[PDB]
Amino acid sequence: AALPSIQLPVDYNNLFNEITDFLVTFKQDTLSGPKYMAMLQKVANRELNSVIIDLDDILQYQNEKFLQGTQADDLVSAIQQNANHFTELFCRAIDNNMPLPTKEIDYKDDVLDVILNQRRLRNERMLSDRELFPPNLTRRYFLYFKPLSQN
Amino acid sequence: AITARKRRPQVKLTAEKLLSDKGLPYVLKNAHKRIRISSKKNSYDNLSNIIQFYQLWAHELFPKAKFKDFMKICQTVGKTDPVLREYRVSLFRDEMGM
Amino acid sequence: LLKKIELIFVNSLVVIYSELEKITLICDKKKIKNFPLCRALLRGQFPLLQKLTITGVTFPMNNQDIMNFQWLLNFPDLKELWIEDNDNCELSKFLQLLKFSNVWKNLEKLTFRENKLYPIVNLDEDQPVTNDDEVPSMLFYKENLQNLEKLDLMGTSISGSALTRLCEQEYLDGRKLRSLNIGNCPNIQFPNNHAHTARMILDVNAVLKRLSKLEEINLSHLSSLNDSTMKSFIINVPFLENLKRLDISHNFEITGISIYEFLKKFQMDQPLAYLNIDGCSQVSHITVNMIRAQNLVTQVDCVYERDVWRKFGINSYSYS
Repeated sequence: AALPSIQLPVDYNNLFNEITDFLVTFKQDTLSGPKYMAMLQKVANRELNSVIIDLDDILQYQNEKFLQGTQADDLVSAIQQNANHFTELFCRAIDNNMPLPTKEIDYKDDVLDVILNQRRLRNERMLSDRELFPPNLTRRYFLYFKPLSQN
Repeated sequence: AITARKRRPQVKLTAEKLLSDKGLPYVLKNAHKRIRISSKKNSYDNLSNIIQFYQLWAHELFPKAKFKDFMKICQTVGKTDPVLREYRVSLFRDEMGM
Repeated sequence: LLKKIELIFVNSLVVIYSELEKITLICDKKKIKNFPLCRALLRGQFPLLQKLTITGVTFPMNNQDIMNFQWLLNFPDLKELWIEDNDNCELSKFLQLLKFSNVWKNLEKLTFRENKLYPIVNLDEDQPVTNDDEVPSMLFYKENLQNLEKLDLMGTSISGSALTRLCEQEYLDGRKLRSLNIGNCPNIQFPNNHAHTARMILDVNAVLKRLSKLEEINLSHLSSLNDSTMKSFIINVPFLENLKRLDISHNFEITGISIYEFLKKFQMDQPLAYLNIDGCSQVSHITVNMIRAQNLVTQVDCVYERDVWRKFGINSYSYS
């Protein structure tokens, strides 16, 4: 079953780069590390699972970038338009950048650690010439977008 | 000049694979280390001490077959293959050469 | 003594070559996760080589010279070049090679077909100067592309403006060129459209005025060729009177209306020789039967159920 295709005014490579830039840079600087990377250290400690994104944070980041003279391609409009896909993009960015834990966890007590460690060992036995997993399996947190305030 | 048509492949225990490193050289590496036989144990357990290693090696070498069927395949390739004969006679020739 | 070689690498398991005149390298993209002749092609020279045909190979990322087509300089006098479904190639790098070297004295034919949608490529008419007190670099696009009889760019993400610039610069001669394929190119829009960035527009009037004596056109799979856009072709019939063979098949938008008014206007030129509208969902049965009955096309193909276009060996050398 062949399909036609069309060009559209978006690029998920560019927006993936924008999303990870926001994630590794932003903080709530009007209230004076990044908010999101610090929160992801809390995730890495297994102290938190509800990852909340504020659209107001995205808007403040866009305004900061536009104030610094570069267009942010209005990620707020994109997430308000095709939100479901940007859950995948945000989660991939987090999975690509989340820092390692600080608090001890007794890491072997999770079955997923043992089973993926065993798969890694088996893959190294193969790799001596004698993805490792789908990322949703390893992804412990839950990601949610929180709406814009009145403005 | 022609687009392909598929045909089902098949795999069977070739003597080359039986002579891979995980083949008989695995037996030579591991059998005398892993099988242990003693008057301290009954006959059933001693037979099991043999059979466990050969079964694990058989499955790790060629997991497809049942152990008895694997053994029949091994006996028959042993009956036939010349390179396998040269290897086996080379084992007892090495023991002669000691 | 080997003049023509054809390697067809269906499966994978694990110096001067003056004799060679034609090289075909067809590779199953699923299996051949490398580029078999890469070291030979980049190191050796094949001076007699008239035709090259490479499909399905994966250009290694680790060697930018391969990605920049630096090897391709090794083959002058290359009358025909076909290069298709080689996943990690790009038209973007290819047009840099066409920019910065007089790489060929003559190509009679070019057929470049990348598979995935790479970013928008535009004809890089930027002519830098080393300094204001020095000459610019001569852009070798014309003397490379001047000779082409057949240009095929199916699926290559080329922007409509890039193709107009090839015509306005007259890098493509227009008289020597006699057949053109730009099917499946998403970055082609037509002047009747309202929702685009302007550099994706293909000014068909400018282009058809440039290359008017061409015999064959292929716009197959070009979803952008809606009925409204076909009105441009209707008003431009006087600038394409050499056209005999037209392929617009596997278009899921083009209604039989545009076919009929195009052919009625074409008939003001003595029917069209050949038309392909296989796989098109909107070409009404009564309309095509009226086309036959009125004999507006000498032959018109309407196999609605034919899902695919890439007849192997005939339309494509990408394997199976």
